[PDB]
Amino acid sequence: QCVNLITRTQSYTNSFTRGVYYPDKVFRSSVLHSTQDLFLPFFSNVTWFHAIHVSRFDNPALPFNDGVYFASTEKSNIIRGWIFGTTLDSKTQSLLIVNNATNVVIKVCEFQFCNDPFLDVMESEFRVYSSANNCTFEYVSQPFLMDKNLREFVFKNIDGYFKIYSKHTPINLERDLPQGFSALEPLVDLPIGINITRFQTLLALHRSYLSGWTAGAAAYYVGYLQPRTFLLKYNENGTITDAVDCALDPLSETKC
Amino acid sequence: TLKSFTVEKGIYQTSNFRVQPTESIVRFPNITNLCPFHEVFNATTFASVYAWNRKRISNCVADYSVIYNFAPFFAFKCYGVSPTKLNDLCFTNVYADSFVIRGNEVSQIAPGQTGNIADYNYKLPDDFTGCVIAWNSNKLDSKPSGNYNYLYRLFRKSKLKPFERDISTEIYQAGNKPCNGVAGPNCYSPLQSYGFRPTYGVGHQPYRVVVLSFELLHAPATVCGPKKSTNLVKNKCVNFNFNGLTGTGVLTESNKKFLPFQQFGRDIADTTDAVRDPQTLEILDITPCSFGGVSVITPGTNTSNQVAVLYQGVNCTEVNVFQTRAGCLIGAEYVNNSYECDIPIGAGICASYQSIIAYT
Amino acid sequence: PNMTQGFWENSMLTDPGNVQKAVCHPTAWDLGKGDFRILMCTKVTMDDFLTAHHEMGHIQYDMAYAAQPFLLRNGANEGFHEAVGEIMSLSAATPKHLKSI
Ligand SMILES: *[C@@H]1O[C@H](CO)[C@@H](O[C@@H]2O[C@H](CO)[C@@H](O)[C@H](O)[C@H]2NC(C)=O)[C@H](O)[C@H]1NC(C)=O
Ligand SMILES: *[C@@H]1O[C@H](CO)[C@@H](O)[C@H](O)[C@H]1NC(C)=O
Ligand SMILES: *[C@@H]1O[C@H](CO)[C@@H](O)[C@H](O)[C@H]1NC(C)=O
Ligand SMILES: *[C@@H]1O[C@H](CO)[C@@H](O)[C@H](O)[C@H]1NC(C)=O
Ligand SMILES: *[C@@H]1O[C@H](CO)[C@@H](O)[C@H](O)[C@H]1NC(C)=O
Ligand SMILES: *[C@@H]1O[C@H](CO)[C@@H](O)[C@H](O)[C@H]1NC(C)=O
Ligand SMILES: *[C@@H]1O[C@H](CO)[C@@H](O)[C@H](O)[C@H]1NC(C)=O
Ligand SMILES: *[C@@H]1O[C@H](CO)[C@@H](O)[C@H](O)[C@H]1NC(C)=O
Repeated sequence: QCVNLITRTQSYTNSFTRGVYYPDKVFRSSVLHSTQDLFLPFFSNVTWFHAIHVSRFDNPALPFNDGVYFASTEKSNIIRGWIFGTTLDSKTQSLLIVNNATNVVIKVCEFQFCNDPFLDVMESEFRVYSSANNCTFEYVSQPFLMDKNLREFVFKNIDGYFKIYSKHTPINLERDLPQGFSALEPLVDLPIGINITRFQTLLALHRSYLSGWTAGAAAYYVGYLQPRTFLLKYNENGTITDAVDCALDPLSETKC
Repeated sequence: TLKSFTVEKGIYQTSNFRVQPTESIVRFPNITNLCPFHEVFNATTFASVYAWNRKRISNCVADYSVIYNFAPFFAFKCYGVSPTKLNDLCFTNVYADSFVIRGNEVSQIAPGQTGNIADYNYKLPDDFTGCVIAWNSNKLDSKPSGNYNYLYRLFRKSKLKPFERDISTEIYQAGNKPCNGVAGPNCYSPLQSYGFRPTYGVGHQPYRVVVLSFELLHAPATVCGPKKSTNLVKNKCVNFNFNGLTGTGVLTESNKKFLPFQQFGRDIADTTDAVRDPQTLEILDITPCSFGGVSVITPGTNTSNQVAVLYQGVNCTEVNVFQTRAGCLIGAEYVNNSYECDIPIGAGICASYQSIIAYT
Repeated sequence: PNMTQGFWENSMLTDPGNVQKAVCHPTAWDLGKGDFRILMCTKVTMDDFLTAHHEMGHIQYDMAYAAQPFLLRNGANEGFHEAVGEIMSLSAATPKHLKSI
């Protein structure tokens, strides 16, 4: 039941100092720690995607590179998860992350994904994929898309483990990527062990009951992580409150 | 230390005191999400050997002890691994294959065997890594009129490959003429019934068999047997093993408020200084056990053979005992009088022989 | 070999009573499916002892050939089956065997 319904436009914005996450699960208090990891560089070019469905294939699959920074200002019900893999068909394994109002299901199977996958609302996954065979992983837990509010995620695929980091922020009367530091916290480490080179965002569409689906829009920001050395400031309570990118400018390099 | 039989008056550093570890603690996370072994070795209904049931086991803790204590077993033969090491090993996937056969055929569920069951119903490879478990099931699978719901494949064109299943009911064509679907001369239905009755001989009574096959792949192994989590002991020098992080030190109470996602703690110089207990969400200050430089304060051997021992940096309660800022001095008596320095101790304290006295 | 568990559990080695009637002829039964039984209204006599040895010789003969296919589960001729029980009846009646037990 694969149907093409979403069109997508793209613009370019500045990352500012968004995208910092905790590189490990180690408590450090009132220290300066220099770590080399896959980080989103400061003031980097981030692509802002607007996906519009009004009531042709114009929603291509994005590359994954070395990791993806995802942000959204939308409500928790419009964006409902993501798709990860290489070929996105029945010949290779793929990872499907689907959130709903009660829980999140993370599942790795051989999905035959649609070109324009979307969850239609009960909820049906027949517009996301046509078949799912040889399924090798399932993980159900509490959801990480809950309820103006900026939602930030960091996805990494390192040595068999898919790491997801998340943070929510009460933004207000400012550009969607605000100033200041909001360190993302480790949310899940998934023992997946698959090759991921491409990814795609999942949206939810409502049936119209009157142009089969209700018209809608979703805006999200995508940035790409790079191997970078960061210097993180840990305060008295162990929270990362500040960071300097070691290779951004000579002042920060001197600080590093 | 000085490689001489006569020691001149002074203080000499001779050894290093250490507090030996007394106990070992291996506290690990509260065991939960136990693999469903209570649903494979204890089902209300088993399967025929031709359509043998396979359950994949992943992302859980493998508590094989219930399997061990789940019935008296006619055979617990393990091919490739020893029955004990299982729990301390971690495999990627565990396949549990369940079926019912007759006692005489239990020997056929093994690598390198032949028969009706091995060739046409269930075949194990010659490099099989796993265990075979069988037990008697007269009270559950035998009826007096005859239990005709357990079937086996008697006729097949070719032998089965390892870990293969055939569910076909195709009429076995043993002759030259086509069968045409209808049973008739030289055309036999391949699935025959195991007519179990309670009065059969031991070799023919129904036996339930579960075959556990362990496989490792390139993926991270997520079926890791439960690691014993011993009780927690505080305020002593104990070898600690917390979530795979090992060391040796005292575990004192901590005032540090960790964030919910953090598990370990590190110093400015990247040395562990704190940890979170995985059984009870409390924070402990890991502090290494006391060590000190044992220094010996002695006058000349010409005058006397009395010695005093200074444990540098060690409080006196953790080893004529006097406490100094330099450390604990044993064998010298503090005198409130002040004299010139004869043997330097440190922090304003000096020692002399008059017995050996220590003074400011 | 020893005697099976089902032999001890299922055989009726004593006359059951007046209310339940049974054939009193000594007979060894090879039910099959590993089931071997003796129908014998045993009493206490030297005779019934020798006859019990005879019928257990019959049952041992039936047990040895059980592995064979169904239509060959018999004696090689009609004489062997009773001979292998009568040799036990011969050996058990000797003065040496009676002094041994
Ligand atoms: C939200 O997602 C959860 C998990 O996918 C759904 O809960 C499952 O519902 C199915 C019904 O087909 C049951 O078989 C499962 O046992 C349920 N799983 C759990 C963990 O509860 C739930 O129905 C979804 N809700 C909506 C509104 O779509
Ligand atoms: C972001 O990338 C686009 C095309 O890749 C480029 O035209 C644009 O100038 C970039 N933004 C900045 C701030 O350089
Ligand atoms: C994947 O599925 C197909 C049929 O569903 C099967 O032939 C193939 O062997 C399966 N591969 C694995 C690795 O399970
Ligand atoms: C991952 O997939 C891409 C695209 O198919 C392929 O080019 C690459 O070699 C793969 N990497 C590995 C390690 O298999
Ligand atoms: C740290 O914790 C203390 C005690 O709970 C709290 O008063 C303080 O606001 C927290 N934050 C900082 C930045 O000190
Ligand atoms: C195992 O089987 C016995 C059989 O009656 C039953 O009493 C018991 O509850 C079962 N245990 C489990 C854990 O299923
Ligand atoms: C660990 O198990 C014990 C025993 O049931 C329980 O009291 C304790 O609260 C558990 N801890 C956690 C973090 O669940
Ligand atoms: C069965 O025979 C063996 C010797 O082969 C003997 O040791 C054993 O006790 C016998 N069984 C019984 C129940 O007497």
